[PDB]
Amino acid sequence: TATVREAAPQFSGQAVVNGAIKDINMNDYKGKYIVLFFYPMDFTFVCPTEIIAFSDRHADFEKLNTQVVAVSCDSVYSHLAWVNTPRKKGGLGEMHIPVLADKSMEIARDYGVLIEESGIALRGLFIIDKKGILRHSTINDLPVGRNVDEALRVLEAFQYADENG
Amino acid sequence: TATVREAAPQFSGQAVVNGAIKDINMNDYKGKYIVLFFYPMDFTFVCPTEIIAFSDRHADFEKLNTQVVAVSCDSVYSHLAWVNTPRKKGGLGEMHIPVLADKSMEIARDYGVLIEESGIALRGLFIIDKKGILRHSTINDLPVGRNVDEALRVLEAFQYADENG
Amino acid sequence: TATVREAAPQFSGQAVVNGAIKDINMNDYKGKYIVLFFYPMDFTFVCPTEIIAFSDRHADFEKLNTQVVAVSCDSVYSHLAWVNTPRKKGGLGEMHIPVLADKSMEIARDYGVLIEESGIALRGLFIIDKKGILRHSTINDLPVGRNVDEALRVLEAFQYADENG
Amino acid sequence: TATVREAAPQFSGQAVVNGAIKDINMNDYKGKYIVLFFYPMDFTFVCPTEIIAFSDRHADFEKLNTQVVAVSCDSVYSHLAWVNTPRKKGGLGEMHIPVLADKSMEIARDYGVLIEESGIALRGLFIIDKKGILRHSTINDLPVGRNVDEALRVLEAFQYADENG
Amino acid sequence: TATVREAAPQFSGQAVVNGAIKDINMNDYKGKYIVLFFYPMDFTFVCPTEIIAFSDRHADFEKLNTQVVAVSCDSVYSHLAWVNTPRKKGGLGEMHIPVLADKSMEIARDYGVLIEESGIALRGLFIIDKKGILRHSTINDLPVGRNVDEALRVLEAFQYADENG
Amino acid sequence: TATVREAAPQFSGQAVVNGAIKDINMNDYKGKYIVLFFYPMDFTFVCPTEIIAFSDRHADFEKLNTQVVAVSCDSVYSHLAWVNTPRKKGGLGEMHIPVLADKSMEIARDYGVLIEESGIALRGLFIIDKKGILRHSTINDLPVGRNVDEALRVLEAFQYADENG
Amino acid sequence: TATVREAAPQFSGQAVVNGAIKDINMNDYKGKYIVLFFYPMDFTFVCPTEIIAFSDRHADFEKLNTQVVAVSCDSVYSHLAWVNTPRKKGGLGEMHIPVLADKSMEIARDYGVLIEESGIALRGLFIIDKKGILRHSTINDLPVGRNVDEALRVLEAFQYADENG
Amino acid sequence: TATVREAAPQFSGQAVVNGAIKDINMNDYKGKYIVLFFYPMDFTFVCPTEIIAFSDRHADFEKLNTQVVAVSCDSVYSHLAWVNTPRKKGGLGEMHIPVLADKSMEIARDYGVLIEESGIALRGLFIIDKKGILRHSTINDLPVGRNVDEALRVLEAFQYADENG
Amino acid sequence: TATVREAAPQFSGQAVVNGAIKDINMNDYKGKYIVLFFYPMDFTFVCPTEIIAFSDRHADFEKLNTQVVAVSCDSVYSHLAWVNTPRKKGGLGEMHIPVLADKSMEIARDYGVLIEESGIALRGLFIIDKKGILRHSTINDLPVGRNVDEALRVLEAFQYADENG
Amino acid sequence: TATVREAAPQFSGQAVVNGAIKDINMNDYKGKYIVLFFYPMDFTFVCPTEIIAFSDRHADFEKLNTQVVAVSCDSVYSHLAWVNTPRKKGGLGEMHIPVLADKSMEIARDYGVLIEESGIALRGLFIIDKKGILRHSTINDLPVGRNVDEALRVLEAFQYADENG
Repeated sequence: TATVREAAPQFSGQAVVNGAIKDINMNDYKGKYIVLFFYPMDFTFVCPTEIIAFSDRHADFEKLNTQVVAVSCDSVYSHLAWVNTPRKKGGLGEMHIPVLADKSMEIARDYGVLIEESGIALRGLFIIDKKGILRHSTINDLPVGRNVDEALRVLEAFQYADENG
Repeated sequence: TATVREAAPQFSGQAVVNGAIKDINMNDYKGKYIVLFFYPMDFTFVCPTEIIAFSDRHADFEKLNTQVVAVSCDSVYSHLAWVNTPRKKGGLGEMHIPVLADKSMEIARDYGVLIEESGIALRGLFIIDKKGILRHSTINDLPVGRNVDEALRVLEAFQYADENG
Repeated sequence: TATVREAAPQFSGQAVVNGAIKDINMNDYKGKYIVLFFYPMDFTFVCPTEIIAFSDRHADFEKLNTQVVAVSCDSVYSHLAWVNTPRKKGGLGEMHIPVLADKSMEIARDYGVLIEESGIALRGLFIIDKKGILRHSTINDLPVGRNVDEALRVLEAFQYADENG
Repeated sequence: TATVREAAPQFSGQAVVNGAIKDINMNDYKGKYIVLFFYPMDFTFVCPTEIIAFSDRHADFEKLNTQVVAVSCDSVYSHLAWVNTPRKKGGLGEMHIPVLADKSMEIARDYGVLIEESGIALRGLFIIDKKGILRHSTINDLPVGRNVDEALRVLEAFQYADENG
Repeated sequence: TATVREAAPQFSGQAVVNGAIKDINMNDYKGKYIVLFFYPMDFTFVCPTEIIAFSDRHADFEKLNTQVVAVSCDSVYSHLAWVNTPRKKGGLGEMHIPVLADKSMEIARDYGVLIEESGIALRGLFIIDKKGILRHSTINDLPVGRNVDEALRVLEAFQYADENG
Repeated sequence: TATVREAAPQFSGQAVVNGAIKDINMNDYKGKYIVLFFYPMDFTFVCPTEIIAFSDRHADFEKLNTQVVAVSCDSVYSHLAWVNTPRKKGGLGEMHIPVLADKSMEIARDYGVLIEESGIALRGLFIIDKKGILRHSTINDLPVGRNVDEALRVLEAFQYADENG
Repeated sequence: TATVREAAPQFSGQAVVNGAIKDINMNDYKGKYIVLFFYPMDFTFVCPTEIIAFSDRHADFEKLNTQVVAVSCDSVYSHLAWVNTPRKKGGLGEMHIPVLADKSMEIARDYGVLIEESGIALRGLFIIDKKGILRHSTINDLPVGRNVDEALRVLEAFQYADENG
Repeated sequence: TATVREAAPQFSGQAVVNGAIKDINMNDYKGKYIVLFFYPMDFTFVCPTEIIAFSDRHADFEKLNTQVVAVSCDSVYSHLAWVNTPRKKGGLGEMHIPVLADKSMEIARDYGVLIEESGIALRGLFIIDKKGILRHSTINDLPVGRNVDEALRVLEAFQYADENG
Repeated sequence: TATVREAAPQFSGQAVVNGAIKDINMNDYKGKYIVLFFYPMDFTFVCPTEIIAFSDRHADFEKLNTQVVAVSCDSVYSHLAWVNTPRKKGGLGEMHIPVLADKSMEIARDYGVLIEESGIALRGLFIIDKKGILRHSTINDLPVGRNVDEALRVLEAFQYADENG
Repeated sequence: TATVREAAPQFSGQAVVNGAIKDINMNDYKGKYIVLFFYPMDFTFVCPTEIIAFSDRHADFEKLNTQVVAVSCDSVYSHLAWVNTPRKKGGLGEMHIPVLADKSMEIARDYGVLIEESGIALRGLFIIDKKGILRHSTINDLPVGRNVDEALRVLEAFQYADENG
């Protein structure tokens, strides 16, 4: 699937950036670290705390030369639907990262986070080096959400270590 | 996959009946004809004409001892989301049939309507005999929607022919 | 066999057009939609209602830039025999579409309508795009016959959607 | 397929005896020699000389304790159709042998006379011993028809040799 | 083995023509119909009625542009031995056709008449077209011998049909 | 290897607890969450910051009903050697967790963190549920070390979610 | 095939003893050494020197508790034919050993003397122990015939060595 | 292995000619018949009667343009040892043929005389034509030794038949 | 083959003990260490220094509860021959260990010392524990012979370590 | 693995020479005999007697044109750690040979001394010829250590025999 010290698998699909469908490849973010951020499904009963917590902290990822690509196995019309759902109605509201649609579940399968029996992704966070290789693989089972200071600490750290050692 | 004169493959999953998730098996509708009605994806830019046209005409399927199970490869939270979307906002509104969630795309694969490259279903309509065997297989490519008088004519006809000959 | 969104399989054989054998390939109707119309066998005890209902309505298919190719797994001598059988004797009479003979059952096998145990075709209707790809697949089990207004509605619709969207 | 000195393969299907469909198995003629007589297809432009020449000489096969089962790869409705076609119109007329319908082409395949490319049978004549084993295999290519005095000579001969030696 | 409508397999071996060994290939008789005539073995207790009946009627095969090649699975020394055996001592006497020795049983295996358990040939008669393809396949089990008027009727018939139709 | 939502693979080997070799199985910690903590190799030139940071914070893992099992692919004599190396000499000093020796590299292979070319483990942290299934999989490439507040946050969280939801 | 120090393969077939067909198995000569004596074919142009030289010296094999079974790949009717051919006409005349017919060439194949391309046997002589195992294997290519004093010397010798050592 | 009518397998190894090791290939004796003479092993308790009987009669093989190559599966030091053992001490004494050492048992395996369970050769005598093909294969089981007048008779005979016929 | 820490393969064959053939199995020396001592071949031009150096020092192996089994791939008649060769003639003379004959080269193959191309053994020394497992594997290429004080040192050492540790 | 008379497998890895990591290939010592000296693991409770006994006697290996490469399956940081451990604390102290780190256990696997279940090497000593082929293979099970006078005797001996014979 997606070994850490090997090359990250390619992702490509219709994302939602700034309220519209953009059909984004991984190669659009060449020269950047990638933070590939799988959340399980759209429109959930729980409040989308971690993806709003990444979209609000998107400046901290623009400063570290990286792009957070939030992936789900849902179709891009549902992504565009709950980005356009107001945040007080359980929706996202303002969303400032590519909400990538892995409707064929090829990206979630290649990153080992696909729950094949239920067709959704594990709560996953993958930090791809700007050489294209994976470097970090935080995979949570469906309850526990990811944290943004954890991703920023590891992200940077990879930045400082790729600079010096 | 799903040959006509052979037995229909089983479907089982979390549907949306009357505004909530019901976790419906095919065996819930034993003794009925099944009209398994694949629409491609949720929240589309086109108005959902054919599924509203089946949900409004659900009495014509209750009279012919059959159940229309509208399937999509989307998750049940998106189904519950756009059933609960008001109909003037491009949504469904009142939905009076099981909106079955084939999120693992196992039902759409078994019925040969799965578009594996894009993870959605072909516009499909399958009439399963109440012996469990398939009898009718109307599969459209993604533009052309199904009609309800066509399904009622074929449905009945199968009813009259299973009665007499 | 014959997937919808894929390319339609080629058909080629001795048909009956206007009372004689013509040895017709699919490529004779390039640039047209094809309505490949499987009826099960010749000389049946039931009256041939659906094939007479397509042959009488052949102008409605000439207007929509399509050709209805009625196929059976019977040999072309039986096709020529019951086209030449008068219509009051249970026969066809005037027949204004290619009555294609799939005696080797290669066309009915490639279109998934061959009942291999009995050597006949399912009641099938397939609408091939004039790019050669299939678009529509109406397969009935042997009782219920096809309707012509259904085929005209779907046919057109494919016409309007291939024009605009 | 059907070796001579081995056991003849079983045949079973809907025949036409005395103007109706009878659904005849090989086991109906246990204790008799079988003369399994493949003619290629129904309603041919040539006059059906050999099958009328066997049906008129059916008493010579009733006297030698054998049954001539005329087989074609056509369906039983075409068989019933051209038995009921008057003999001056190129048809059979009176037909006094089982006109067996091998529409699935399983009998013609098991007897090695199936022309798989065209779906018809070779002009074949097979004399099965009343032990069920084959004894004689006259296979003609499609021009040259079988003769009845040849079949009677070989038939008998098998009769005299199975009696004495 | 030797299908009718396909090409006949090649035969080549030491025959006995006019009292001596000639080492005859099939290609020696190019441009002729071949009547390949398997008799089971030499020096049998029964009188060799059918091979004397072909050798005496060899003019009727020279007139129809064909060559009767009598084959057995015996060696050419036994063939030369019982051609040279006088006819009143159970032998052949005058023999006016190639008595081909299939001692390796390669010709009888390729023509499907080899009885592999006993190493002899079935009583077989095969009419090869002068295009080299088989056209006729009369195979008898070991009791019943072939007739010469049957072979002449079928032979001719193939001649008239290859001329006209 | 070690999928998250599946069962964690078993680990068993000679660890170093409190300055001696204990030969510890996974089943010794049944009824606890496991925090399986791969560090790459012993005696490294970098200061062992993360394993001292887990051993000093071992009370925070004893309070959350879990056991941190620090694994390396080094032998237990090297583990006992650099636990017994004083901390000012680049060593561990006080070590309050099982320093498990995966010298056969079977535990690191089963947890997907084995770098097979160099025989060491990726910087990995795996949180096994006390049902024995994996729940969390933090894998770093060799530069970036793990953090203890991250493991405590995720650990707990799994604790609160396994309690309630 | 037939290794020496292993068990001899079984032979069984229609032989010619004293002027008639006897259908002889190997088990008829249990408790005897067997001298299985392949000569190539019947009715040869060369005088049958070695088989007459064994049949005239048959008393020397009856005295050493052995049976010479002369085998050829010819049929038993040819064997009976040239045993009954007078010796001045190139034939055998008096023949005092089983002239075994290996017409299916199963005995010559099992004894490795079958020339598969020409269907005859190598000039072979095999001495089977009365335990059933082979002990001696003299195989000549087709020119050079076997000698009887050689077979008697080896035969005996096997007799004296099986007695003492 | 070593079929008679096929080509003899090559032999090559360290022989003993005239009291020393010579490393002899089969190609050293091109243009000669070869008499490849396997004896089982060296230094046996029985007196080496047959190999002394060939070495003393070596002039009778030099006159017939052949070379007797005595082979054993023993090493060339044992061959040189019991050629140099005096003949009254159970040894060979004067040895006038190549005593070939098949210590790897490749020559005895290729000539089918290797007893694989005990690593020795069967008492074998093989006459290779000077075209390189085998012609004669006398294989004895371990008791009965070969005779020299038998080998000379067969040898010659092959000589006279290769001259004339 | 023969791994050290695994079980030693069984050896069994005709040895030479005290001037005669004894047919010795490995199980004859159960409860002893085995020193399996491969020397390459018999009667070599070099003086047999190492095997005489083991046979003269056999008391030092009787004292350490072990048995030195000198193996070669030569037959037991050559072993008996050069044990009976006087020592001033390049022979062994007094030989006080089992000179085991691995003529089938099954023992040398199982102990990995067989040189398969030349059929001899590598100069090998294997110390089997009296549990039957191998413990020591000294394999030399053909020049350099084994030493007896080396084998005694390692042997003992295994003795002291199997006693204590 | 590593056969004696075949070519030695290549070794390459980070060694410890004179207190630092050198990343040494086998090709660094081309033109020398190699003494590849596997000891099982680092920091053992037993005193490292054999590796100190080789490092102190390194002049005796520099004089015989050979290099002793002490290998273990431990990582090079542990090797550098216990070379730098003082010898009175159970460590090595002065170490005058390449302490090669086979952390991936590829060298110990290729030399057949890897104990795969425990990930350590057997006590092994391998003398590679300066042609690169192996010549000597002393493998001990884990108790019994190697001796230096044994290695020097065999080493030389290989030296004298590669000079003369």
